[PDB]
Amino acid sequence: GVLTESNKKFLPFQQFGRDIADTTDAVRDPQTLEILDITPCSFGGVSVITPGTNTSNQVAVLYQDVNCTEVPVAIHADQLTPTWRVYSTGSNVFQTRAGCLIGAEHVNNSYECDIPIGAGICASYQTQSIIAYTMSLGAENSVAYSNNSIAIPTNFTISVTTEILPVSMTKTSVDCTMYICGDS
Amino acid sequence: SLGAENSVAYSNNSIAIPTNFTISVTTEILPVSMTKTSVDCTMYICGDSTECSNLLLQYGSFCTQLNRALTGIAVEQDKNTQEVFAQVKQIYKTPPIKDFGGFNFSQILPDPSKPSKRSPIEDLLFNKVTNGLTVLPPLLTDEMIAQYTSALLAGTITSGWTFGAGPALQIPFPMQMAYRFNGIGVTQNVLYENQKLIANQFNSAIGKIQDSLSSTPS
Amino acid sequence: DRLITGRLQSLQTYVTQQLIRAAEIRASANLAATKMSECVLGQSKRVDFCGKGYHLMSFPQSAPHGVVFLHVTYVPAQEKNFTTAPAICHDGKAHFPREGVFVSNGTHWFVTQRNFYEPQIITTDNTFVSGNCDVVIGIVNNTVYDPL
Amino acid sequence: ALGKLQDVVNQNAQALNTLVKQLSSNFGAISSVLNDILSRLDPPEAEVQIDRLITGRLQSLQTYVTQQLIRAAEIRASANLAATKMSECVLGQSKRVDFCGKGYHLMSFPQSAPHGVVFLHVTYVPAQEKNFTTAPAICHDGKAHFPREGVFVSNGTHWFVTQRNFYEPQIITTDNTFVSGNCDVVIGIVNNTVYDPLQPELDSF
Repeated sequence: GVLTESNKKFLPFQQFGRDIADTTDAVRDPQTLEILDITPCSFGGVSVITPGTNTSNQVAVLYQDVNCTEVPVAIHADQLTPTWRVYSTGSNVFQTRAGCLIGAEHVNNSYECDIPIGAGICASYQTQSIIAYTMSLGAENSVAYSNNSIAIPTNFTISVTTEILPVSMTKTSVDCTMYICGDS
Repeated sequence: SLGAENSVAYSNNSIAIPTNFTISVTTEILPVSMTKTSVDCTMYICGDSTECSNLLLQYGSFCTQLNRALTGIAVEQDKNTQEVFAQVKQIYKTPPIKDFGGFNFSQILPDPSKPSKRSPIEDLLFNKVTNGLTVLPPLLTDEMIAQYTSALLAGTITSGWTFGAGPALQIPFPMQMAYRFNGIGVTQNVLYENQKLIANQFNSAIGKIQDSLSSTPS
Repeated sequence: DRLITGRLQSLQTYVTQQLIRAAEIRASANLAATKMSECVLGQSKRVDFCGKGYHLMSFPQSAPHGVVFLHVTYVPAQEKNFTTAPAICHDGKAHFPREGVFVSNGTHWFVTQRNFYEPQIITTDNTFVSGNCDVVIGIVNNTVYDPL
Repeated sequence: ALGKLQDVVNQNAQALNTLVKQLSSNFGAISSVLNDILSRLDPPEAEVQIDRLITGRLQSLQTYVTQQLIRAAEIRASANLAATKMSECVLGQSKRVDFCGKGYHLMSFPQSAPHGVVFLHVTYVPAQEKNFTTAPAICHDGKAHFPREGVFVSNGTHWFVTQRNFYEPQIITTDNTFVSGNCDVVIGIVNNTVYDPLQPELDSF
């Protein structure tokens, strides 16, 4: 865990602190009675954001539930290959609410979401490198409303859209006895 | 007692006809999404141990099955919201002057003073509702969901239903409500000849919703 | 081994229950989406789908993990007894209301709306003729005035 | 474009390979072949080993059966929606918005696909619009007039009446309108002439 100076108030004799889940969240010093928070060491997933291989071979990596500070220690940068060291550091380290994104250039723009990240952040590949941004929910519009105004079509289009719905699946059946036992 | 006993005055030559009407506003709630939680099998089952992981390698892809199922739930939780709210290609915006023939929508459309672009109803709603496990964030922030809600509300207020089926064609809101009365078999002139009363009942009914929601917790 | 078996079983039970609950939430979200498309982006003739009554419009509202629909409906009120007739015979011909229903306050016969009482005068434009008056049951005698 | 069908087929094929892959897992036994534990061990201990393997395989098969039992419900819900769509878009015209396609629905044509269906919704979408002045009513003789099947639009000087979804302006007669009340209660009423087809003819005859 990460023992940090706590601000809570234990009782004089109490030595342990547990949360709703019966997990220790505060500990007291055996010698000096210093009460300290216990926060589990960082952990999380590692996602690789990549345009299709038939499109490109660059990647950008995301670490969920981390402040960007602990990526170099947590990833074992010194232990992995020199290629992994590229995504353990760099200048383009952008922090989102989803975690820390290393390898994408945060921009001040908005487009359709292309590869989801989280908390409104979506990333894509345009000139020629990987970018990250905040999505725009379609073009803005102000309709010319007026107390004596209308809009009436004078032409029309006959469109044909396509909808697909799954109807059935394979009627697979497994023999429990022969599967578990075979001829035995 | 299932309910009040009631007897209709049926006959072979008696009809009853309405002479007035009441505009009723009522609230329907539907859950749309769920918390996206992804759990790692190894950290939950073994945690620190490495020998435990070697034994767990004998149980086959039990980790893969559980993780895959949980991620499927997570992606579905965002697909649901996307289908429910992102039904407008554009983002329609209310006109700067909110003069809509007497129908006051101020209780339902956002006011810039609130930091989040939320109407008073949405503020009441948010305020009222209160080891290898990670809660992933939603793909849409609550601000974005509110943005879709405002876009739909503006589209309906300013262009009727013409925007969900085609380009948004502006129509005067009293004229839109007349189209809607014609929709339920009541000729439009009833609305024109009663616009003040109709708008007033609509406004009062909209207002009562906040009180009916805040006091009643269930 | 025993601890791993137990913990694995607990995780499996959790995943299974979450999958079932997620299917329930998917159904609810699908119903919400249909409600948005059919009550908000249009007027619904479906009874009791967009609120109780004759649906007029619905204004959506967001919520934590959900959506709130405020339904606008027209509910008839202040009804009144009336005498009706399937038809009115004028010149030996049967006349039926084109868009309404014949009602009588006792003195005269009027055609009004099926949902709001605005009595009118029976003309050759408020009604249409079908055959003779020997077939309809309950037909009554009154004059079909012609503005021509 | 066939994402839904492919997802169903893949999810079925996968997880059917997971079950078979589990067939080569020890589950903490000495070997994942029942024959081998039998031909390398005496029954007193081969019994215990096979018992462990049976428990693991039973768990794996039960898990696969439960997953399939939930995916079957999902496909049932999809097929019930598709049967409803077939009935309400193919066998008739729907007034449900965004049910049979996006737009005003006209018809549909069904097509089949492996383990599923494909619908072609033919819809009517307005294309080119103008903007016009309008009015709730028209005053002619101290009586409010309203349209029967249309809306009152102006080309800037001439008030006309037209249908609500295609600009076809026609002359405002007493036939395409209807009189109700006076010109004092309506709000936004405008002044114009409701031509009666009778009096010009009467002057002619």
